[PDB]
Amino acid sequence: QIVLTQSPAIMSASPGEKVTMTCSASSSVSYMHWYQQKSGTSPKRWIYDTSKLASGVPARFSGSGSGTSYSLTISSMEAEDAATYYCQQWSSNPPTFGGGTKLELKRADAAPTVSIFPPSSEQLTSGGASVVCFLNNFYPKDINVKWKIDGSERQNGVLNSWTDQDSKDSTYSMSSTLTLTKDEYERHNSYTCEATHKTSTSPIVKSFNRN
Amino acid sequence: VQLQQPGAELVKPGASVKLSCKASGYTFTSYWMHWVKQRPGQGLEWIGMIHPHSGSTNYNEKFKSKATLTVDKSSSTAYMQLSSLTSEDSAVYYCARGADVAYWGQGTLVTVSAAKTTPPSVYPLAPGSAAQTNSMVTLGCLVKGYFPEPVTVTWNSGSLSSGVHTFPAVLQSDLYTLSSSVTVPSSTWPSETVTCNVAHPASSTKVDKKIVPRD
Repeated sequence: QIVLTQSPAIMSASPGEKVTMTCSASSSVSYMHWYQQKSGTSPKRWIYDTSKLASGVPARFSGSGSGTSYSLTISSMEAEDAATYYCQQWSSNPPTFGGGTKLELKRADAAPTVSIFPPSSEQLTSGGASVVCFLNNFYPKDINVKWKIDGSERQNGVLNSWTDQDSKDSTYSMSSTLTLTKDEYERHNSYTCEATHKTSTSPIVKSFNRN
Repeated sequence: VQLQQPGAELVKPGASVKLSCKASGYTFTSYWMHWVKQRPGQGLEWIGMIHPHSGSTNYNEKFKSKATLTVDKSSSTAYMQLSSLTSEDSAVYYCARGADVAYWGQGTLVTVSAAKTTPPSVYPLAPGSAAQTNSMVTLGCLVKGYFPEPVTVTWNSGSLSSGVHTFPAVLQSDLYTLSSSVTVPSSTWPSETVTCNVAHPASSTKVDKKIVPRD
């Protein structure tokens, strides 16, 4: 009952700039609430009663909230403000939580260094053999990571992982993998991988053919 | 005082489980307590609530069966619990209080899977001899074939400062797997001691496993 929804799912924004996201309901709703998770650890008491701020909230914030569609608005942006946010709803008989907006800093478009590492000694004494692309510290988020065994654009078998907003490096990194046996890898050759970034829509890649 | 709930929790599917939530020897039987589902990368699901004076429960429809709530007026604790669960029930749950307010608990992770305590398959990572043309070449420890989180990595121990990007576990086939990477100058590793202290507090292995090229 009463489903709530976040405006931009994700959102990149540089410091300074003003920004605003939105909740938008299935109903007329009294107060409205917002919480702010920062990945891994449970959300904090953030915005309540439509515009009342929990102490320790910086004032950069402002709760707009119109009967049925409500905004959340940041004036100037800081680093701290980097996080992810939701909207509560006291006033349905079963209380519901919003979509989840995610924030991140606009950074100077950076390309990614792409390291690839053929299967280790041991793995071969174990058959089911595997190969890693290691694409590091790059921005923005857009990334058509793809592999290509013998130029064949391999769909399945892939395992992606991705850290976010390197607290220090302020950018991402994403170790994808790939697997078979000894067999059907002896199989194809040209065991290579390519990603595609926002900057360098002229595609960059690290390849492999050994033997 | 801010809420408390225990370590981490793990399950065999189609089974039950008792999850705690302790509070102060006062403020206790007065405060409306809820529970919330979050499944890594999930939004938020309100399960029922329960009152400590009365002990009145109120499950959210789409859980009424699976879940049940209760309390112990004495122990200043409120045990919600759940039975017969899926690799999909597998999530993190927290209780909380507060009028307009909130002040949550540190949450609790729960894992619905089928194997048990696997020590990991620990392979290292060296390039096709400067096949990655850079003045500083990249390096990695792969930690495949495991199931009891969490796994910890340190490179030549906690010797290594930066460019030490470590990845999150990608569970699959009921088996956790994750891959870390370091980067260093074509001055460094070529001819220097670089172990990686891969480790496990389940199996208790310090599989401290060194790295050089040549395959």
